[PDB]
Amino acid sequence: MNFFSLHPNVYATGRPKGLIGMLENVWVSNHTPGEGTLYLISGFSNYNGGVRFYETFTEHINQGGRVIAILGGSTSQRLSSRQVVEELLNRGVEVHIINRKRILHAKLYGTSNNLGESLVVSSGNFTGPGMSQNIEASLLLDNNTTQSMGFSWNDMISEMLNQNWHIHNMTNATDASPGWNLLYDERTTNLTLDETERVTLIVTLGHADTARIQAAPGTTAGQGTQYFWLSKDSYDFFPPLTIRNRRGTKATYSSLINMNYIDINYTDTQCRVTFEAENNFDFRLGTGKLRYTGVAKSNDIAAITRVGDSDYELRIIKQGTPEHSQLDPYAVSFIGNRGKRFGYISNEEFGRIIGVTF
Amino acid sequence: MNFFSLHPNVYATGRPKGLIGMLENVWVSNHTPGEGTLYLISGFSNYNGGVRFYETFTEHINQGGRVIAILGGSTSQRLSSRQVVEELLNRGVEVHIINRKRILHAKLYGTSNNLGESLVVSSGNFTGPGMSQNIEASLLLDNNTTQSMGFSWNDMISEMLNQNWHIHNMTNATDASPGWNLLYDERTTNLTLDETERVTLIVTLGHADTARIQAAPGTTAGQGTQYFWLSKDSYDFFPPLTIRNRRGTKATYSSLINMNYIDINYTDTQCRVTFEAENNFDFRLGTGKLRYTGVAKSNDIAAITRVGDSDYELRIIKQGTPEHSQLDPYAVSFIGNRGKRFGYISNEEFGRIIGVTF
Repeated sequence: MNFFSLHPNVYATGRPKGLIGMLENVWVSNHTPGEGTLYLISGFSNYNGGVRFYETFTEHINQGGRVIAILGGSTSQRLSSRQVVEELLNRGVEVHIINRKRILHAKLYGTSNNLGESLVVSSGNFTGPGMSQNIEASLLLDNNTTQSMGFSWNDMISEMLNQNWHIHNMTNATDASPGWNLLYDERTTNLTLDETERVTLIVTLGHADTARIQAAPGTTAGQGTQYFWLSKDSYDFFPPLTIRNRRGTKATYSSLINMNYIDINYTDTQCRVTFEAENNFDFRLGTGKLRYTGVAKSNDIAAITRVGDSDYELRIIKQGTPEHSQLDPYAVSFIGNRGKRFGYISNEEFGRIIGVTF
Repeated sequence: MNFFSLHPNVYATGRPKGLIGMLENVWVSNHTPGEGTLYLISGFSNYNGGVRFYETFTEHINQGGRVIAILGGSTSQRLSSRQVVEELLNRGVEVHIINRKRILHAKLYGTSNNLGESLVVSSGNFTGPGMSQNIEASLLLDNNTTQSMGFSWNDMISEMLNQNWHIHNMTNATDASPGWNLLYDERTTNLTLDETERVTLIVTLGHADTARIQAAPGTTAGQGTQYFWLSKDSYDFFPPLTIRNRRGTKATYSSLINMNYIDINYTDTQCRVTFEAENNFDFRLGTGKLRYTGVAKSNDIAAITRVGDSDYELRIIKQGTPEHSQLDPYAVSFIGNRGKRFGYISNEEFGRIIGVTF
């Protein structure tokens, strides 16, 4: 069967609700690890664009499969990052970088094996924004439809490799490989946060989020892991999630960020945001600094405002207050199964609503 | 039948070789003017992105159909131009601009008519580069495929307009509409021509191109409209083609450029480049300044080198010469029945073939 999605959460004809969902179909739900070849073609790429799938690629390759990535690169434009490429190569992905005045602009993903070809054509790059909040269209075609059309990955990739283009095969790259100069460094960011990044995440809180916050100081009810559970698809809202779990543990990808907890007048400069890549793909924010403080309870909202690449402010928006009534409608998308919702709002307008100039 | 293309001329499952071909299909070959609705959704748009299809839309609207365009806008990023939006509005197109921090990034085109829904999903924006030399993937789904999978334009568009996005309806807008601030002016360009634009078009010349150049001075054989017929899809190689013919013999779209005719040491500051939108969707260069000069013959090559946004150099590369033997293989795309070919080469590579530093 074939599927179409316009994400985030706008329109979908079936089960897959966006690019992540389409790739989950072709690379997870309808794929056997180790069979054939996974393909990813994307003009732009960054680290958080791949966190959902690095483990997928690793198991596929560990089970005898191949992964081929063809990504854009440039000395004068930020297309694909060193970080994403480092990571793909380290998993055994075969990575080719195309350098061309008119860029590789295509975004195509899928698989080829003995059974047939699957194909996802998208507007979404293999980037955090492509996988998250950009308004993106994606179309998945199944084996029967690609067969009837005559589509072949092998034939297409063979043609791409015979155009005279400047294509750098980075598989087995060393430090000397000139392909590195086509890849930008995610750690290089502008002095001030771009206007497009100046947003606040609004999320409703539940009993998991707040039990240990409400717990009387020092009581056992307050003990244990204290997280705010955030949306599964927050790839674009956080810096590169490059901090990894210890060997032998479930795979996670994290960043340390500055979290200015406004309600207790305290900045945690080691606040951890974590993507759980071998559980249920949740984002979780380590909010242990709020343990026992009482600052939040179920049905309150957390407003997490991004003010720098890695700088954030957290405010509790208390239920039954005017601010909560104006912000609760912005949490439009459901997370999990107990009524949690989230969404984003500009900092400009969040501010307007709470009385703050950012 | 469904079709897939990776353009320019890389891979294709079927007759359509690129996005223009796909759009020709859904909007022209399999369409009755005035029946139902044509749809265009594109994050980025510019004037040359639309020249192939402005008359198509005009005819469709004149025969009682609708065209709906939803385009990206931004005060700080060159998303959609004032020029393309004005042109679409002038034809009766209903244009909507989305202002969102995470932008409208989708590119999807098609129709809803009596036969059902047709859908093209692409990487290619409604821009010169998207329609020409960017490496773009495009997928066209026929009425049976869209019906089976459950895709509906009206349901999708309805959802898009109920997201609480900042969408500016530009139809019958005041000049005070905030929407206007979300468009950029295509007349404004970089201080210097970007490296990505620094390219030369190579074209083989035939009898029609040179008859009047070879004609004896003052004879009727040298009179009449004098053109080089250049290419078929050079939408990104020229400036916005916003000079129109009223009705003409047929609709055309032109720009005045500076053409330095290197072989006669003369710069024409009013050289007209013209795209013919009615007959065969061709680019022609007005080379009347060469009439009766003898500087070119059939089987010679013309090289047109872009050296600024509106500045070009023309050189005749004489057959039999080593430069001609070296440049000839760059002319890889056939135009018309008679052997004419054209293609692009970087100014850097061209400079090195002809011993010139650009």
